[PDB]
Amino acid sequence: MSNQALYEKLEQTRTILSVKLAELINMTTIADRNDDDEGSFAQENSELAVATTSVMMVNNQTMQLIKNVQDLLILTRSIKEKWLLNQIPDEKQIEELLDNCIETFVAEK
Amino acid sequence: DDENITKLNKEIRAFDKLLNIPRRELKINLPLTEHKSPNLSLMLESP
Amino acid sequence: MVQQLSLFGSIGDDGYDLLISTLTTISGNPPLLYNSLCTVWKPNPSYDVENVNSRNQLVEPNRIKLSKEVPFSYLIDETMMDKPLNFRILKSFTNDKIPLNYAMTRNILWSLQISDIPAAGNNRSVSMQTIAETIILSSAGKNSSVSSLMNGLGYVFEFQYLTIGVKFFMKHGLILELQKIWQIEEAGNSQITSGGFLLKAYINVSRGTDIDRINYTETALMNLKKELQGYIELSVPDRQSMDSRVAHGNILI
Amino acid sequence: MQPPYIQERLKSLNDIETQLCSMLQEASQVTFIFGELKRGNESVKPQFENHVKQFYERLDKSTTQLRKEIQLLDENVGTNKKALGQDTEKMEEQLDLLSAILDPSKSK
Repeated sequence: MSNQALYEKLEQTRTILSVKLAELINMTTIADRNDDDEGSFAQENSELAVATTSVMMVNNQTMQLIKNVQDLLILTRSIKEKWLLNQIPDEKQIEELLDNCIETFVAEK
Repeated sequence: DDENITKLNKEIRAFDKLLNIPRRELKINLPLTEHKSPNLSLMLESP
Repeated sequence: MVQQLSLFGSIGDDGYDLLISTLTTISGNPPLLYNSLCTVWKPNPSYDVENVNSRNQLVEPNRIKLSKEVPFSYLIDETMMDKPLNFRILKSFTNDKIPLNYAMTRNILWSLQISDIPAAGNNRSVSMQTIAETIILSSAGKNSSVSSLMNGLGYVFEFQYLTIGVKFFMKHGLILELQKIWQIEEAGNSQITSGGFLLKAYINVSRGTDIDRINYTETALMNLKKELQGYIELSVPDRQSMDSRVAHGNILI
Repeated sequence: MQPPYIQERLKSLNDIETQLCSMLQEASQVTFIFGELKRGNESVKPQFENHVKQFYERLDKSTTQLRKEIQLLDENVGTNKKALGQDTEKMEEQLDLLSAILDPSKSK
C-alpha cells in the first residue's frame, strides 16, 4: 500500500541521483585519461568499441531518466485519483396548496 | 422515536386530503307542523 | 422458536462515529435508535425440584428472560431535550450514571424468552442458538403484576440491565446491532461495556429442519464478515460463555 | 462543488507536477550548457553553478512535498447517500412548480 509507494519513490530518487552522478562522471571524463602511474584505472583497448560503450551510456541514461520521470508522474495521478474516489463522506402550507389545487380542478372539470 | 420515521410519517400524512376516499353528506329537513319534522340524511361514498 | 445464527465483536467509542458512516455507505439505510429493558428470573431455590431426572438427565433448570421497551422520556435528563432524538445522543452516554434508577424499575414491576447452549462441534462457522419465545399481552386479577406472575410459575428475580443502541437493517433479513449495556442495582448503575460499543450481527431462521435456508444464511453472514475485513474483526464467541443454565453461573457481557 | 480540503490538495498536487516539469526543463538547459562548456568558452562558467544548484534544490523539495502529501494520506483515513433525500428534494421542486401554476400572476 502507501508504504510500498513510499519505498518505490525512495529507490526512484536514489536511482535518479546515482544515474545522474554516473552520466556526469561519464561525460566529464569522456575525454579519455592516460596516466603513467599504475594507480589510475582507465583502459581504451579496442578503438570503436569505446564509442559503442559511449552510446551505451547515452541510451541507458536516456531510457532510465525518461522512465523514472514518467513513473513518478503516473504515481502522482494515481494519488490524486485515490484522493477523489476513496474518501467516503412547512406542512400546513402544503395542505392549503393541495386544497386550492383540488378545488380549482373540480371547478374546472 | 427516531427522526427519520416520524419525518416520513408526517410527509405521508400530509397527503391524506388527496389520497383518502371522497365522501359527501346531505341533510334535508322538511318543514312540517305538529312538531313532527322528519329528517332525510343521504351520504354518498365511493369505497 | 428460531435458530439464530450470530457473529459478535466490539469496538472502541473513538471510531464510533466513523463506523456509523461506513455502515450507511454499505446498507444504504440510516440507523434507527432503540432501547430495551431485560429482567432475568431463576427457579426458586426454596422449592426442591426432585423432578429433575438425576439418573437420566431428561432436563436441567434454566433461566427466563422478560423484555420490554421503555420510552426515551425516562432516559433523557433535563439537559437533553434541546437535541433531536437521533443516534448522536449516544455520544453523550459515556458515564456510568443514567436517568433510569432502581426505584423506577421497581415501580414498573413484555416478551418471554428461553434459550439453550449453542450447538457442539468445531465445524460450525457461526454461533447457532435455539430460542423459544412467547408474548404476554395483558393480565387481570387481584395481583396482576409481572413479579406475582413469575412467582406463581415458580421463578424469582435475579438481576436486570438496560440496553441502548442503534439498529441497521440490511438485505436478506440481516440485522446489525450496536449496543451499550448498563447494569442496574439499588447500589447504583454501572456500565459494563465501559468505553466501547458491543457489535452483534445476526439472522433468524424459523424452521431448523430446512438446511438450504441455513446454508444461505451462513453464506450471507460470512460474506458480511469478509466485507468488514481490516476495520472490525467479527468472531464466534465462546460456546461456554453463552450457557445460561442455573447449575453453572456466567454471563457474556 | 467539492469541499475545500480536496481543492487545496489538488492545487498542491498540480504544483507538484509543474515543479517536475520545471526540473525536466532545467535538466534540458544544464545539458545544453555543458555542451558549450566542453566546447571551450569560459564565459558561461558562472551560470553552471547556479543551474546545478537550482536543479538540485528543485529535485529535492518537490519530492519532499510529495512525501508530505503521502504522509497526509496516512492520517486522512478515518476523516447512494443523496438518494436518501433525493426523492424529497424532487418532491419539493414539484410542489414549487404547482405554486407557479397555482398563481396566474407569476406566470410572466
